[PDB]
Amino acid sequence: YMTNGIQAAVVEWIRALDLEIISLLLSRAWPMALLATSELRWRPTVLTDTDNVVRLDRRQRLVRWDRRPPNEIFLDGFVPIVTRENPDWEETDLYGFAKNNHPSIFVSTTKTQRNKKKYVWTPRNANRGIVYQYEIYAPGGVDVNDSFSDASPWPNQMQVAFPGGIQNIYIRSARELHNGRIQRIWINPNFLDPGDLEPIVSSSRTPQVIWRMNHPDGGHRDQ
Repeated sequence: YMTNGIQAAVVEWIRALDLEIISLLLSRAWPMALLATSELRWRPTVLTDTDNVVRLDRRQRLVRWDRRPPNEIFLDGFVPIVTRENPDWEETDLYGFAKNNHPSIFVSTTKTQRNKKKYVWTPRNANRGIVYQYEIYAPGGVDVNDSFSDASPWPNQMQVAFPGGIQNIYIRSARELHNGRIQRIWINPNFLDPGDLEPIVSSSRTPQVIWRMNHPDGGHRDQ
């Protein structure tokens, strides 16, 4: 089937390689028992979404929780922890990433659960300190649950992994939370709109702010 693969990547050496090579890096360390039952399932260009409706990959609403603020994220996109050109096998393994979440070439996102009124998997510390819920509409990436099926280590995470990261043009918005209380909804002016998306989730009380580089209110973070 057809996939946009690593189109969203920000790390240039990952963009440079053929998809077969990146596929090998993701699966080379899988044990034989896993290889027998699992396939590396890149999100297809046309996929089945969480409400069982068929949509383009770029219309599946993904979410990433991150403590880095808009002045970093809308500037750089999501850059993975490991960017170096010759990473260890532990840093490229999808199965170990899904299992352990150790430093890697991947940026994690979670699927909006449209069957449960747009619920998203939420990390336990999301209501502590300054946390951003970034909204993502990206091409490609790897579907973790589809790849591992019953062997998926934490299927509740509804995880889509992006080896080499996610470009800023695929991040639409961000909800800024201060100890779980929303402060601002950030709008990314450089978002490449695929069309037919639902409006950004909004209340009349919360201010919507269009981001710019070095926004005076756009660097709030933990320290």
